[PDB]
Amino acid sequence: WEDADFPILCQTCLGENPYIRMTKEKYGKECKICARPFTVFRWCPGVRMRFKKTEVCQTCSKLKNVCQTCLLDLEYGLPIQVRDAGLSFKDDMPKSDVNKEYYTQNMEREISNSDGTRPVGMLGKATSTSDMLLKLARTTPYYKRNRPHICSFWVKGECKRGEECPYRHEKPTDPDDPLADQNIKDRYYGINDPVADKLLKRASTMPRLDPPEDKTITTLYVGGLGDTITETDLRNHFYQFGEIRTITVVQRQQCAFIQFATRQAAEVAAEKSFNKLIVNGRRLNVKWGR
Amino acid sequence: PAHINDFMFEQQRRTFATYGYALDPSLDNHQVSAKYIGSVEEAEKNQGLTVFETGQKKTEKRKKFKENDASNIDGFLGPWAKYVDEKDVAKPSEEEQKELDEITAKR
Amino acid sequence: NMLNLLIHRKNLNYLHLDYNFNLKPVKTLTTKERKKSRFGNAFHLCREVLRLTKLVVDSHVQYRLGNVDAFQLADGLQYIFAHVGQLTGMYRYKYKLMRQIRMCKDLKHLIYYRFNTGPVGKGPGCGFWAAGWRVWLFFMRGITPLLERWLGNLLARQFEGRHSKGVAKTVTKQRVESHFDLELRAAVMHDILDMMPEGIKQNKARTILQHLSEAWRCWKAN
Amino acid sequence: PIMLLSGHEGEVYCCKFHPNGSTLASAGFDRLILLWNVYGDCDNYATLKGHSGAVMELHYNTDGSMLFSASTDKTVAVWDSETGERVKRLKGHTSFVNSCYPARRGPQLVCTGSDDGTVKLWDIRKKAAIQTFQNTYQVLAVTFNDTSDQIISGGIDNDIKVWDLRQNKLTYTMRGHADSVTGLSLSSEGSYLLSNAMDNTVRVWDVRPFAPKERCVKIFQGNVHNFEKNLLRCSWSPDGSKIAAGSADRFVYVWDTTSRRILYKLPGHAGSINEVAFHPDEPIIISASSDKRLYMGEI
Amino acid sequence: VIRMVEMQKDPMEPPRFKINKKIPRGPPSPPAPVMHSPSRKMTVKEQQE
Amino acid sequence: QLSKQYSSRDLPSHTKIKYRQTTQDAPEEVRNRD
RNA sequence: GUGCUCGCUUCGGCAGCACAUAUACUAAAAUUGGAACGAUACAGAGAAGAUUAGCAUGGCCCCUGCGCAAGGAUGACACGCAAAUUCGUGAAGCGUU
RNA sequence: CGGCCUCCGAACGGUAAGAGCCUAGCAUGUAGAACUGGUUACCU
Ligand SMILES: O=P(O)(O)O[C@H]1[C@@H](OP(=O)(O)O)[C@@H](OP(=O)(O)O)[C@@H](OP(=O)(O)O)[C@@H](OP(=O)(O)O)[C@H]1OP(=O)(O)O
Ligand SMILES: [Mg+2]
Ligand SMILES: [Mg+2]
Ligand SMILES: [Mg+2]
Ligand SMILES: [Mg+2]
Ligand SMILES: [Mg+2]
Repeated sequence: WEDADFPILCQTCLGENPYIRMTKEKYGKECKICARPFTVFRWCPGVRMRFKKTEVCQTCSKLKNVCQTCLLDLEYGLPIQVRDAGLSFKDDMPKSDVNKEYYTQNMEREISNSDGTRPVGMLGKATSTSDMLLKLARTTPYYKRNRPHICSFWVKGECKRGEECPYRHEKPTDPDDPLADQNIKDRYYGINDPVADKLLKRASTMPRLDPPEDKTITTLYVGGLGDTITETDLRNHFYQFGEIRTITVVQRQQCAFIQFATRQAAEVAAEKSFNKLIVNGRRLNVKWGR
Repeated sequence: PAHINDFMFEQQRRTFATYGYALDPSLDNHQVSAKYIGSVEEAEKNQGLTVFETGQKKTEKRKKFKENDASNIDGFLGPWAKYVDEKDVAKPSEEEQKELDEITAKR
Repeated sequence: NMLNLLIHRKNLNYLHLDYNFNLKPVKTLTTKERKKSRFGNAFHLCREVLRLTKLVVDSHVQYRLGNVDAFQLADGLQYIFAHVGQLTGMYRYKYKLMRQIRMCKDLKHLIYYRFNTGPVGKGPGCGFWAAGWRVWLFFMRGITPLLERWLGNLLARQFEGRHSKGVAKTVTKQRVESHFDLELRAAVMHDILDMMPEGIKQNKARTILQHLSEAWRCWKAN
Repeated sequence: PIMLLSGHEGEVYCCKFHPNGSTLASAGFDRLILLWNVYGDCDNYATLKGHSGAVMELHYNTDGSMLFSASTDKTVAVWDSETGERVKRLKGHTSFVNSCYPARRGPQLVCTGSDDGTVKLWDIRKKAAIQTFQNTYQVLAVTFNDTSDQIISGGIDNDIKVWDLRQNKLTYTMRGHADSVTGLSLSSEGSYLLSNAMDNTVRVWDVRPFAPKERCVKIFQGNVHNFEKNLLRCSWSPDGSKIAAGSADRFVYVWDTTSRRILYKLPGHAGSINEVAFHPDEPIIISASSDKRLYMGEI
Repeated sequence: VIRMVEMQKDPMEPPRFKINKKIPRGPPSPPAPVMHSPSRKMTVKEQQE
Repeated sequence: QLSKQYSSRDLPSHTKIKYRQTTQDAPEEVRNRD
């Protein structure tokens, strides 16, 4: 059995009011992954929002570093597969019954020897947040998660409970959509979760700077410079990132053309700066010159 | 492990619930001032009125019935008096109905 | 309802408990079911106590329906309490009951042989049911903590499951010899074959134990 | 040592010393008054009883012979520290009497601030009222002036008021605090008076025969208020050297009269600190907080 | 700031979960170093003995 | 993972510890003795 | 909604005051998955020539029992190289420095 | 003036043990559900 002090949850899922009232139940339910009994905490998210419940053990949380009910990552907040890929992690948690119960037992025994402060294992050795992860991250609280379900009655017409229909009396979503059927077990293990694939395709279609053909094209064109930048400022953007060989600050077009001394240095600089080199608030467009 | 007073927490919570703004609870080591968090402009325009504090509201209350003479055999609505501006049936209609049939078939 | 929910939760569909709390099979059961469907003294003590109370409350229902009489109710209750032995069959499961049973006989010989001191006859109409009632109430005072323990154990075992991991069963009377030999040859294996070795390679302790058993048979054969 | 005291069931609102520096009195929501011995193990001997409402302010006499204690249930009470027993139940207050003050070194006389809209003057012997200055509204703290001839009070309208006991008019009104004043305490100078107010600022004033007509002297930053609006109280040191304040921030604030610097924001508490008590002899500090216990800090 | 309240336990409620699960025992602790004195030799004759 | 099973032999019994009294042999006397 | 304003103030309303202060695993569902020792059929019982009593040990095997008692075929299961760190003589023949 | 009047009934150990097989039950009643479209110019 687990025993906790509070949930460990996403701010989205925790609610809007600063003042929340929440109930605990000791040994209340069984972790859908750890398979063992847990303490279950239940809170009312907001006005006219479903009561939510912590749905995974505190150890099953600390292991993969997620929110015990929202299930999304704690820092960035993407599906577990996406975060794993962006951290280039390879999580080896067993699948079959006996092996998984055994692994859970020993992982719990070893997490007993912790400080309760940070995830155990590679989730400390993989906290180097890649710009892909930061780029996919949610920005404001998608609080549409906490509205109630779809009223089978009010979908057939029957929700004769007036306005109190226990579920959102709107149109039912077409079951063909990939974003419909995502079993909890897979969403925790990260094996074929449709939201992960859609978000990954979105991250693949997202703009990133393109590389040139020729090795000798070592002039990099930064578009959208503005006349509040200095040649020394463009340097400080591309100075310690390697070596720069020359800098042409074109004031007749508000752009720049940086000749470097190391191809990998300039490549890392410009790709890492792609539309996001925000110096004095200017959206520069890093590309390889002609 | 805080220990706070009881009438006050429920006062602030109900405030934030029914009015949408509340005296923010951050007890910061940098001395912040009393700032109404949430619907700040609502707190400004409503003068900070709490759901518990009596205040002037000309808001139209929904129309209800009142049959409180308990001698009529099928008369007494008493405390169970329905709201008069209420519907008499709850259902989805022709377009959403066929669409939901199509979805239940698609599933 | 509780006893039927128990029966049907264990998945014993071939049995049913009828309305006077008799348990009856509705098939002829093979061995596997004659075994799977044996019940304990908790189940049966609860069955028989409920049967006594149903007898009592149903005598009262007969009174209230108009079927009998005040006098027939009183004497029928006296009957019930005097003859718990021949109506329930409780003694089968907690045989200490005969304390109570013999007591309710002794009382009845008193009361009867003072009830019918004159023209009053040896017939049925004697219901002065205070004494036997008292007796079975004290019995129940005693039995409720016992049965609450036994039923708590049964329900736990039915909902959690029986613990076959660290049972650690005592050494009783059928395991005295087998245990003596367990511990004797554990001792011998500790003793030299690991603490006076230097037959380094493989100290052959599995063969010194063979010598030990044969020395014993040779002792016995002189 | 830290010496945390416990044994109170609800918030403790008021804690103060024997003017001997011998015994400790604390009180709050639990409707009774606990006493302790300051030295040794800081142990508890006596418990006074009777007050039906919350004990909102306890106040000693200047010898330590009888105890004054303002209760929520419309009443003040004077008791015998000799016995702990009631001598007088000052009734007649038409609402919540929050603040009480016994006249020091004058005739035995009491000023009580209440939530009725009046300040009340009472004599202990007559079982009757002396004077009452109904300004308009609730008065939240009240203290005499060392002549026992002016009476100072602080409430919701932010203008600290002082009445002359003989002309019975608003003698001295002072202004400059942005929100409600919650605490007054006149130093043992008989001159300098300390004012806490939940607008996050503390002020110092001086009642004299002649003052600059605008006697807002020293100003310190740091105190807090929040959704609690608990009553916040201040004190001078025995020497007029350090000002101690509490706040709803769990930090005991110790400042100095001289340089107005932050000598301390001490943590250690769990709930809002409502009252800090200075030892009349020692560098001993006692914190009464809403975490249902007390602290005994040594500085 | 949140208000913890513990939910009532129903008196008449049997246990909820199956306790008896068996698994092999975990790995022990990191083996400690064997601090012996150096081994001596057994002649052929002793092993004969 | 605490069971609600129970045993006839785990009922409370002998719930007070006898201590060795003043004359029997208390650790004070044996501390003294020669 | 209740009462009182020495409220308008008629006995229509309005107002003010007081009093009263936050239920709920929201579902009649809709889902989703596994067992019945039941058939079905196969299957088919330790030791040693034969016939048979048992008590144990081991553990990702259970079942009946309140059970730390007892029972379940001695409850079942438990055997084809159950080979592990590691060699050297004696002679001969052939080719080599 | 004598009195002396035990007990009492049920279970287990005989009706093999097993793999498949397939369908009720019986359990679940959840968690989650989505977001756009930037480009070249001077001297031989
Ligand atoms: O059946 P039992 O438990 O033994 O009780 C009966 C009975 O009592 P109920 O009236 O409650 O049935 C008889 O009572 P009567 O025939 O007197 O009305 C009778 O007792 P008597 O001896 O006095 O007749 C008889 O006894 P027996 O078979 O010896 O006649 C016997 O009571 P016992 O316990 O006396 O046998
Ligand atoms: Mg044989
Ligand atoms: Mg056995
Ligand atoms: Mg046999
Ligand atoms: Mg066996
Ligand atoms: Mg047998």
